[PDB]
Amino acid sequence: EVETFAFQAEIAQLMSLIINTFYSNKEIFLRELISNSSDALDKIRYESLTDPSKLDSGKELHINLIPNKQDRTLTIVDTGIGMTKADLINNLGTIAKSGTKAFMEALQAGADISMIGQFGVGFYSAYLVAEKVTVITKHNDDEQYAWESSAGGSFTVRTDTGEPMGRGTKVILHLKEDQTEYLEERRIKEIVKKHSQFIGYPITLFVEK
Ligand SMILES: CC(C)NCCCn1c(Cc2cc3c(cc2I)OCO3)nc2c(N)nc(F)nc21
Repeated sequence: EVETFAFQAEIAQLMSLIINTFYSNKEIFLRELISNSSDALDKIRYESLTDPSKLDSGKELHINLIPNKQDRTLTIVDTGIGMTKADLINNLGTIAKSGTKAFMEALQAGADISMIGQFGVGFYSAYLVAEKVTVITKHNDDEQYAWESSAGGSFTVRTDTGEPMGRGTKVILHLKEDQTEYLEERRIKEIVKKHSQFIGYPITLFVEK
């Protein structure tokens, strides 16, 4: 049962801008995704302080970076708070609409794509290097979902019957043919050290094979 939705015009426009604008500093996508994971981890930790049972789905708070050359994917995994179906289909888009407007106005004023995170829409920077993005997420008290989009103005959502993850989010980046450098251990280590060296959670970079 796969449902297809249309991105709001503003988000579709943002994605097209990210995909079409000539901008060489693409590596910043990783920092934005790790930052999103860190925020999600901060939230579940905060909520667990008043309701310890929210960690029954997993006490470990961390981030895993998993590259796979055979599938040509780079997956950013976290055990943060996770997203509900409502987040994926309506709420995150509602919030992203205003962030997108501010970002594009900032761009015409002289800002550049690397500052996308200051507008709450850094997630979409994933399209700087991925032709398709698959997001698997599980929030307590909601089912595990699989969100997916190759841009083009639409995305899909389905209940994920794959391997249960407990709680958290996995952003699976199906890399563009000319962006496989982000599957190399050397490259990922360099980027994490450069832009995400102070994240307050363990970041484990898995090795290939
Ligand atoms: C309340 C706050 C935590 N929401 C953050 C924005 C959504 N967000 C995002 C950013 C985001 C993710 C999307 C998305 C829109 C956005 I913005 O479309 C489907 O996947 N990343 C995560 C993440 N790793 N974990 C959790 F819990 N939330 C994610």
